[PDB]
Formats: sequence, C-alpha cells, structure tokens
Amino acid sequence: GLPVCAETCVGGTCNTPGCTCSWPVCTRN
Repeated sequence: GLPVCAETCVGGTCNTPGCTCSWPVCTRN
C-alpha cells in the first residue's frame, strides 16, 4: 500500500520485486 517502489505502472505491471500495481503507481503493502 506504500508508494515506495520508485516505479510507476501506467501499463499495469510493476517490475520491482515485492511491488504491485495500484494503478498507476507501484506499491509495497
């Protein structure tokens, strides 16, 4: 839930381990 991945996911997917796409921002928990 935290936007601490230094990654956006406009296309729907995050590449940082442990991060998932809370569209359009990658989040960790």
